[PDB]
Amino acid sequence: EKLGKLQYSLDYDFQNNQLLVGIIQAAELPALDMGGTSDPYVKVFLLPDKKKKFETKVHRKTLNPVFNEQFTFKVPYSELGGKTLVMAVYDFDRFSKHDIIGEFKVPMNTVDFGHVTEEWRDLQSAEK
Amino acid sequence: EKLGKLQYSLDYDFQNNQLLVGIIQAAELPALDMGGTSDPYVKVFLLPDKKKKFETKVHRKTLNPVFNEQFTFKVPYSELGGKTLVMAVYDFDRFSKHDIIGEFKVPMNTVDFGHVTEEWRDLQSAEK
Amino acid sequence: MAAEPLTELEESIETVVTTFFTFARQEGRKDSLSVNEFKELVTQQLPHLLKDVGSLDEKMKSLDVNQDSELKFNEYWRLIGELAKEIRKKKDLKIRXX
Amino acid sequence: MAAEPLTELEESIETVVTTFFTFARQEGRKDSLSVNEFKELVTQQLPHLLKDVGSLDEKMKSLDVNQDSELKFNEYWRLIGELAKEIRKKKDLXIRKK
Amino acid sequence: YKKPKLLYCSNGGHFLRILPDGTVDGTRDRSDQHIQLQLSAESVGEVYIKSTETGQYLAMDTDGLLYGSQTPNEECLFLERLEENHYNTYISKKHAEKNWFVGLKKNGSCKRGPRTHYGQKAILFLPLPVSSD
Amino acid sequence: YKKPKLLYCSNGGHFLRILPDGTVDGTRDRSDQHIQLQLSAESVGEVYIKSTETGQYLAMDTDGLLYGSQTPNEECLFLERLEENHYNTYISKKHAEKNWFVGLKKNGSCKRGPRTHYGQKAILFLPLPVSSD
Repeated sequence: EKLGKLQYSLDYDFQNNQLLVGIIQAAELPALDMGGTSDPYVKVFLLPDKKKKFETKVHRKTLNPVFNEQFTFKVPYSELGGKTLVMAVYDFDRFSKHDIIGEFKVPMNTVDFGHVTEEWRDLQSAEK
Repeated sequence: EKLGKLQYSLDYDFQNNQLLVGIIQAAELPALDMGGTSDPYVKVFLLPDKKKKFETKVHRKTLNPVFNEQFTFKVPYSELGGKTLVMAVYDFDRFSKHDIIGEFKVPMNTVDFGHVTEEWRDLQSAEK
Repeated sequence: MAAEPLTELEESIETVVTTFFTFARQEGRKDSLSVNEFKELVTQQLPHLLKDVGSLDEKMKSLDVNQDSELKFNEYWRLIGELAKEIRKKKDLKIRXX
Repeated sequence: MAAEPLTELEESIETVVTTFFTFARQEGRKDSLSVNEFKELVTQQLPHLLKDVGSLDEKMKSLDVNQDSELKFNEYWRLIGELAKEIRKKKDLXIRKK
Repeated sequence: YKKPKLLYCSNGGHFLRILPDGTVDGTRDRSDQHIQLQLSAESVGEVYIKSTETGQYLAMDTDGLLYGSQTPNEECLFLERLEENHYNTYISKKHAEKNWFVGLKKNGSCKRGPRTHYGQKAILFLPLPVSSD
Repeated sequence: YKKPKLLYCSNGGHFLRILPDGTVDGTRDRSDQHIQLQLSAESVGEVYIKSTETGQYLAMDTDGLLYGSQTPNEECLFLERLEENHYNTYISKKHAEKNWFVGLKKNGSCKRGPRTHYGQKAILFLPLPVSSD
């Protein structure tokens, strides 16, 4: 399963108790619409916790769009240990059944929020 | 440039002053004769020193022959430091101009003769 | 030591062969792609080259000369030609290309 | 002219083309294989895989078939095909067809 | 000392963390007791995966998707096989007919039945159970 | 301190050891003073490779094969170029017409002129000369 790559820089807030999921952009995304492109938008979801749901701005016909949306991981740093965040990129062809071109996730407990977690996250077409 | 791989175990003699180049065999040797096989024989040569020349037993139509020939590196251990040995595998098709399917070499000075130098040497097709 | 690197040509046939194999074994027989199996290749790892994720039937008929509804290894392999062609060719008539 | 960003499988088709490109830019013209570019390629990069470096001329004639003797940017490519099947297909092609 | 049998696959820190809910993921942690199952050979070659003292019992969804929580349905019966690659293999006899044998996604979760044949290496699990040696 | 200019290419301990004979190889040693050349920019962009205080002067054999000993023929004139990859590039203007720029084989020797294009990375040499900083 492959969804390309997504660059991001995640930082933590100890005042309001939220992690700042600042992604840069996604590169090399699968096509859905007829034309070799899609309307991929990242829908930030969470495990059982489910205490957060944000919809990014639809990116009409683009497999390498940039925007850098601000996702607020509503959950105390102390709680993050038991919360696995999941970033799924949803399409918005606007005709057929919008499919999940791909997604990515990481065990927050293993994400030592020392300062800022910046890295070139790999994207996978996990049909979940 | 690829010629396959050659396994060898080289030891040193401090009584007669010669290095024992005990090779095991060569694997994945290129073809030369019409069909799919060659008559590769390793011709042990030396740099300027040129104080040694041995011809192995021709191996008729074989790209993975075994024999384990004994090459006597005629040169004092103390002198080895300034002598780069070169092992070239020569073909013996017996019809066309015998070509050098490949060869390999290593800076003896960097070869710390602590006990025995055993390793899976990589073979390269030296167009020489 | 072990895990010796081969020639670039052995590398590249392997990487596509393993990918092929990770689709060939989906259903009955781990050599042949059946119809779904075949469509799964294009729809997943081929969104640009052959952006036609709807007329896979056309490709199938163009590929499976005997129309057994099995692209055997060598039959399937045809696609890789049309790919290796397209990357150069793509629409060298109108577009353009790039 | 040449390639900005590609994909995972596009790299591994590039790497072999890059071999092609640094062998065909020899006498004339990098866009076509010429016959002290071709023979040098078979004798160096395909001496083990293609166990017929002395009978290149036959392959050349079979490849070229417009017979302009520019092994063109897909005439040539066929060769990589023949090696690609060869690993599976020891000799067992035959065929004869006008 | 037959106890918490840890099992995972694919090179890289990732353990099968089972949850009563059913959504088991490859959590790369050993701090929270949720990555242990009671793996054992029930019948001649038939091994079962039940996270008794930590989670729940497994119950594959037609092999295609791997899950567990409600009941240890026959879907959870797998044939214990070993590969000469330092990995364990378990064939879901329940679907062996389709040559399907339990396969999980190290960075996704256990659910690759349509891809549980010879193609995905994730089928070669690496067990770290407390044997009785 | 303009002195022994060490130059080599391809990741891996290997230095260009020049010998009066001409057969220069990529010896991975720094004990014997035979891996230093007097690299300098003779003309505007034209750099020369002469192992004065250690070996001999270079004289490429039609670019195809790189050698040196007898005389520093024009073949030894190269254009100094730099690549954004922490490596130095030298274009053998003498054969630039054919798009050929000096290339050596870390585990073979300097002689890859018919393959000196955008394929063999060995063209990107890594210099370790004693500059005047």
